[PDB]
Amino acid sequence: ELESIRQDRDALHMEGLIVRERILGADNIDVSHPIIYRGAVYADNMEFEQCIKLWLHALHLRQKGNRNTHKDLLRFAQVFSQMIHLNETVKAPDIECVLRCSVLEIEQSMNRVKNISDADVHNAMDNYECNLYTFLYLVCISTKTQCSEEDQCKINKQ
Amino acid sequence: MYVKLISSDGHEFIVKREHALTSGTIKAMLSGPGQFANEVNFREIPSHVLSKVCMYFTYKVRYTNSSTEIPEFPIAPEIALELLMAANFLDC
Amino acid sequence: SKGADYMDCLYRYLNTQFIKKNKLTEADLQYGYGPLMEIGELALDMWRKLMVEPLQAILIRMLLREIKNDRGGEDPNQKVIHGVINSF
Repeated sequence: ELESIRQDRDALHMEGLIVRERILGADNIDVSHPIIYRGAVYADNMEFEQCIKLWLHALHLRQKGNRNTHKDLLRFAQVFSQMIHLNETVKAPDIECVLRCSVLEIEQSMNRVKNISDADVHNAMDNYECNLYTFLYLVCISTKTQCSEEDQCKINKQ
Repeated sequence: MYVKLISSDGHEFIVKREHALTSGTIKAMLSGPGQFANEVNFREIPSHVLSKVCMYFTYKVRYTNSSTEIPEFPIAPEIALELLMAANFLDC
Repeated sequence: SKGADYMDCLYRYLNTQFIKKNKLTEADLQYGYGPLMEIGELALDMWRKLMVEPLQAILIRMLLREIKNDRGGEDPNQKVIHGVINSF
């Protein structure tokens, strides 16, 4: 099989991740560097066809162990701004539902963290401030795009 | 097209029908088995308050949707509370 | 029917101030998430549950044959039938 495409560049590239997932395990560093980096160099000229497809799968199971997804949300907004700037509506009407479920599922955390932390530092407050700022831009993106009314029902329920 | 208004003290007042429909309660008292076929009897309102309550209607109806700058209603400090607890009842 | 709206006026204060202040919003009604109810519209939800639902066999059956008889030739009183259908 590999002899068939030893001269091809794409089959090795998207096969490496599948090979490494088998032995890496469920809970380890698997999507941190490679999944994001492969998606970035894809999307720089891809016209954003499957950059969301590649990026979303990481965050689907990233939530098992929860770290600071602060920066993990600042770059899902600029790209969405950029297709709409390039008059590209690749975003499927159900795409933003996942990222809006994620922001709500993280927002409640910093409240409890602040309650637990007697004094902490200013940055703990800053995370709480900035996450709402990031949510507002996503909301504006939702308003500008036109989608189905059932999608609006999902968005309003969220 | 004229409606009477009797106060608890006794003094009776009379004003136009259309000038006395700005309050929902006075409209409710005239709709039902109370078609009065009109004289509405208030059991807990003095006379001095009811005077200014009647005066307010003309002020409201006349200077509405008018470019001319509107003046100010003069209200004496002594009685100010009673107009409040009466406008609560009348919903004006 | 005329009983309810002649009583709704007598309870205007309750509807304005006490009720409608602790009830559910229209937004709460829609999209799920989120019962105190206004007098005069509460007397119309005790006519559905205890007068027509326990009786929605004979009312339908006597109608669906009177209409057939009218089709076959019959003079039923229009007002009586029309009121009953307009009730629903």
